[PDB]
Amino acid sequence: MQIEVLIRNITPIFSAAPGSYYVSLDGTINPPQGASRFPLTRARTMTVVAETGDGVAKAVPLPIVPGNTMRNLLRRTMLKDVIEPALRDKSAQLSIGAYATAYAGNSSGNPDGVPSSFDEIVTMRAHPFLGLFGGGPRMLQGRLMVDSLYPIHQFSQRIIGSDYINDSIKGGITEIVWTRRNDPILQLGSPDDAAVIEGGAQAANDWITSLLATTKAKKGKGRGLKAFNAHEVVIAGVKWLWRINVDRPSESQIGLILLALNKLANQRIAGGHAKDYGRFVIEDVILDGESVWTPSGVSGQATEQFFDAIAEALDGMTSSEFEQFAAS
Amino acid sequence: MRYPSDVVDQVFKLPPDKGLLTWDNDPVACSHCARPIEKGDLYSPSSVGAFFSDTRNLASTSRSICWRCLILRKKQMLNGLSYALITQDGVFQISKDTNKAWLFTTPPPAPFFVMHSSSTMQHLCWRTPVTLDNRLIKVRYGNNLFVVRPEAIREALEIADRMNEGQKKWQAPIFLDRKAADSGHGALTKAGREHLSAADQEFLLNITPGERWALAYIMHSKRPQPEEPECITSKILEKL
Amino acid sequence: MDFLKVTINLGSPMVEPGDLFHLDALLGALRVSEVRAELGDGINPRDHHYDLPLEQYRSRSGQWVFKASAFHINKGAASQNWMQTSRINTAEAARHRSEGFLLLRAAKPNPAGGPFKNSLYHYPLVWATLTAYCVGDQARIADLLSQCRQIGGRRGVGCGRVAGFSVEVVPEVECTWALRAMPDDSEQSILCGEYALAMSALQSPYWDRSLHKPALVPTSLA
DNA sequence: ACGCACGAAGACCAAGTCAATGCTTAGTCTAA
Ligand SMILES: [Zn+2]
Repeated sequence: MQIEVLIRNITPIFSAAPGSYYVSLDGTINPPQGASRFPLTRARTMTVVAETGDGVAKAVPLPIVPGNTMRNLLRRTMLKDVIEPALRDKSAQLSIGAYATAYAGNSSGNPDGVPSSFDEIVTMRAHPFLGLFGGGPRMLQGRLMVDSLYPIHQFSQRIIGSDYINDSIKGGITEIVWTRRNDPILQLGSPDDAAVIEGGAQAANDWITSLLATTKAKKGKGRGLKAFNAHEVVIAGVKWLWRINVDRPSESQIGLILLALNKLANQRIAGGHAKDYGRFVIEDVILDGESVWTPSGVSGQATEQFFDAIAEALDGMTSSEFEQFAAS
Repeated sequence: MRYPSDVVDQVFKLPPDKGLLTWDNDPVACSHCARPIEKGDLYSPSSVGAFFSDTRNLASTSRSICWRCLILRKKQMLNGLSYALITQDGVFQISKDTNKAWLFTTPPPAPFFVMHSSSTMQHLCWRTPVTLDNRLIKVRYGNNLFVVRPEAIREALEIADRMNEGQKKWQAPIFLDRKAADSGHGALTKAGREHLSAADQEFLLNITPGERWALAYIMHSKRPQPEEPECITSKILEKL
Repeated sequence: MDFLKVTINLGSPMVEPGDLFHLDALLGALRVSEVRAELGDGINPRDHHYDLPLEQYRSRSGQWVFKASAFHINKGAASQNWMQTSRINTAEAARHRSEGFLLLRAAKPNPAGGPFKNSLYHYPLVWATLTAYCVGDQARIADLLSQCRQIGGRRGVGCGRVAGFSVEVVPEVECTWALRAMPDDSEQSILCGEYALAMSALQSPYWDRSLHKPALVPTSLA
C-alpha cells in the first residue's frame, strides 16, 4: 500500500548536519584563514546525481530530511495522539521494557533475545501499532517502509518523479540564519535592574571584572555567555513529497497510519523547537493512486473501513499486548 | 582458531567458572559466539541485564551462553580487549597507529581476531569473525564490521605518495575520519578530485569502508613506521 | 539452463553492502515474500527460499551453491557516509513517569547505556547500477524481480529504490557466475580471478553466523 | 527477597579535512 503525502512547510525545516562547519559574515561557507570564521550548522544534504546545467550527470547536494527522522516522527505522532490516550483511557501502565520498545524499539527490557513462535509472530505482526514498527527484544521486521522527505526540486526529479513538476523549485532553497547570545549582566543600566540580584552592584562588578580578565587572557594566548554564530536552514514554502509504503497491511494498521496523518500537522519536522522550525501543513494524501485528502483531514467513503477498524482496535487495546510484544 | 570463543582456552587457557549448568537437550548455538552447545557442555542462561545494548548482534535466541563467552563477558576481558589483536602466539595491542599500520600492511599469517572499540568499552569479544587469510582481514570497530584488504591499503598508499610526490605541501587525496563519523568520510578531497587520474579516482572511490578506516590511521603526511605490537595477554590475565 | 545477466537501476541511493550482495539471496527473499503473500506470516522462511529458478553447483564434498554471482557495484557517485541516531525523548518519558504511564523508579536517564541510551551509527550510501550474472530461467527471474522494490538494506528508511531492472542473455565469455562465495574445494578452472579464503555462508541467509563456513570469497568483489 | 538503584571503574591512541551546478533569442492564423 503506497501513501503519497504532499507536505508544504510553513516555517523553515532545520535538520542539523553532523560536523563543525564554518562561515564568514559575507556568507562564504568554509571561509579561508584570512577572514573571520563563525561556526555553522548546515542542513542535512544528500549527494544525488542530476542533470544540472544541461549536464549528463552531476553529483549535487540536495537538502532533505532523513528517513529515520520521518519514521520517528510518525511513531511519536501515533504514540502521543492515538496510542497513549487510548491506553490512558483504560488506565494502562507500561514497564520500562514495554515503554522503551514502544517509543524507540529498544531491546533493553529483555536483551537476552527471546524466540518467537510462528503463532506469536502472526498475532504480533498484526498489532495495529507494534506491527508497523518492529523491534524490542524480539526485534521483528516492521511492515512500515517510510522514505525520506525529498523536496520537490530540479535535482530530485529522478527520485520523486515528474508527477509533481508544477511545484518544483529551480534555484537553491537553503538560507543562513544568524544567532547571537548576549551576556545579560552587561545590559544592566540602573540599580533598579540590579535590585533582583542578591549581590546588587557588587556581584555585577565582579562578573564584569571576571569577564574582562578572561577576555584579556584569551586575547593574550572558562567560556563566557557571549556567542555569535549561524545555522543553515531550508527556506520556507518549499513543497516536499513523503512516500510511505506498508507491506501487507491490515485494516487496523492502515487506519492508524491515516489517524497519524490526520494528527501529523500538529507535530514538527526535524529540529528547531525553540525557533518554531519545521511547521508544515499537509496538502494532499494519495492512497494507491487515489486522492483522499479532504479539507477536513483524511476522510471519504473509501477510508471509513480503516477508521472503523482502528477505532475497534483502540477500543480493545490493552497494555498486556505491549508487555507480550516486549517479552516483559 | 575457529570461533571467537576459542580465544579463551587457546591463548588465555582459563578454566571454566564454577556453578555452570550442563546441557541435556538437542544442541543449539551459543547466543553470543554461535558455537554449538552440545549435550554435556557447560553453559548458563542469559543474564545480560538491562544495560546490554547489543541484542542485534546475538547469534541466536537460545538464551544460552557457553563458558568461554561467560569468561569473555567479564569486565576485565572487555576492557583489556578494547584494542586487541588475538593471534595464536598471544594477544597484541593495536591501539597505536604504528601497530595498525603494521597490521594492515604486514599482517600475521596465522588466523587472528582484530579488536577495536569506538567508545570507552564495548562488547567485542564475541562479535568478531575470525581472519582465516591475511589477504582478507575482518576488523570489528564498535558496531561496524569492516573488511580490510592489505593490497588495497598498499595501493592507496602508493597512489597518495605518487600524488604528493611533487607538491611540497602534503595533502591527503581522500577525506577520512578515525571515528568513521564525518559526513565526508571516504569522499575525494579537492586535491584528489582535481589532481588525480581517472583510474586513481575510480580506485579510491571503490574501496571498502574498512579500507577507508584503516587508511584513516595509516595514511598521513609522515607515514608511521610499522612496529610489532607488544604482548598483552599477561596484563589481562593478571587483572583477572 | 540458460546464462543470464541481471541489471538493476536505482531511483534512490542504497546502503553500500559491507560484504558480498548475492543475487540468489535477493531472489530467495523475493520468493519468501511471494509465499508470504500467498500463505501468510506463519510460514517457515527456510522452507521456501531454495525454490529459485537457478541451477546449482555441487563440489566434491557435497557443498553446493547457487550459480548466481554477487552483485557488481559500480558507483555513479562517491559514497556518502549517512548518519542516524536513536534516542528516547527524556522530557516525554519524564512526563509519562509522573503520570504513571511508565513504571520506572530510576531517578535519571543514562545516555551512555540502558533504556535511554543515545546511540550514533553510520552506513554508506551509494548511487550504483547493480549487475550480476546467473544461470537460470529468464522469465521466472524477471517475474521475481518485478516485485522487488528496494535493494541492499536499511529498507525501512527507504534506501535503494528500484527505478528499473533488465535481464539479458549474454555469452558465457563475458563474465561467469563464480563471483560469489564458493565452497572450499571448488575447482580452480571455474573461478574468475583471485579467491581469498574466508568465513562466509554458502546458502541464504548469509547473516546467520551459525551457518558460516570457510569459503573462497572473491578478493576483487568484497 | 529477588529486583532494581546507583556510583566507581576501567580501556585510553589521537590525523587531516572541511564547493557542489551555470545556460538563448521571433512564426502562428487552422474558433468568438
Ligand atoms: Zn559462546
